[PDB]
Order: sequence, then C-alpha cells, then structure tokens
Amino acid sequence: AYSTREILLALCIRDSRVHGNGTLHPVLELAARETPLRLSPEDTVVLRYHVLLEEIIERNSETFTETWNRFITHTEHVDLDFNSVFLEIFHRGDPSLGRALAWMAWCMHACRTLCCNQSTPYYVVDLSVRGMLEASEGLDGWIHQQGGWSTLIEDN
Amino acid sequence: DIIRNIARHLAQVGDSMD
Repeated sequence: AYSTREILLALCIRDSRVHGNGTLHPVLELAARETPLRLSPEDTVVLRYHVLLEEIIERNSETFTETWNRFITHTEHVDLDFNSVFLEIFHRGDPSLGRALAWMAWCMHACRTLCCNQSTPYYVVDLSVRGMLEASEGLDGWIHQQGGWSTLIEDN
Repeated sequence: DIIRNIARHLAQVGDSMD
C-alpha cells in the first residue's frame, strides 16, 4: 500500500509539475530522496487525487487563502503547528473521507503557495514540508481501516 | 485561537463534503 506521506509528497510534486514553470523546489526533491518516494507522481492514483484536491481547493479558495495566510503569518514554528491543526481535526474529532480530503487539499494548497513564491525562505519551505508530511502520517491507520488511498476514490 | 479556528474551518469543509 501507499503511505499518506508518499501520496501527499507525490501530489505536491505532481502539482509542482503542472504549475508555474514546472520546476521543483529543492526541499521537495530532497524529500523525495529521503522518504524515499517510491510512488510516481505520474501514477494514475496521483493523477486522480490531484484533480480532486484542486477541485476542493477551488470550491474553497477564499477559505484556503485566508486560513493559510493567517497560519503562516502568525506561526513561530510552522512544523509544530501543522501537527497541532491536524490534531484538532483528527484526534479531537473523528476522521472521515471529507475531513481527510480537506486536510490533503489544504496541505497541497499550502505547498503550492509557498513554492510558487520565490521570495519564500528555504527554511520555511523546509519546515512546512516536514510538518505537513509528519502530521499526515496520522491518517494511515484510519485510511487503512478504509482500504487504502487507492480504494477510497476509485471504487465509488 | 488561530490554530483552533483554522482547524474548525477545515473541519467544516470536510463535513460539508459528507
């Protein structure tokens, strides 16, 4: 199966290739080496999720823009706060398909906004990718109960 | 309450999709 870390990272890379000038942030490329990403970002399962997550982003663009901007401008430890936010949604609340998709979409939007802005310090991209990827490991148990990332979107 | 609120918005978007 695919871990949430793999799939989210594949998604950020995939999304990178269909935005901007297509180039890949060093922080992301290094993440693909260190995880190590075995899932291709051109994998059909990544293609589906990428289209879905972008649709969720569009439908909720004002919300995603205001929440992300508020988050990144007031954080003093963005990696820790990724874990804090996740916690509110998924430990102090029950996980659902809805909540999982919103979380993934929000993380992908986060990574796009950071990396499409060349004035963004590397350490910020570094801590943000670190944060969103560890917090997202928390879904593994739940989505495994649900049959995996591949099963969640394709069958139904 | 920034983190709590952000998490609430995302909970709502998640819930509006169910």
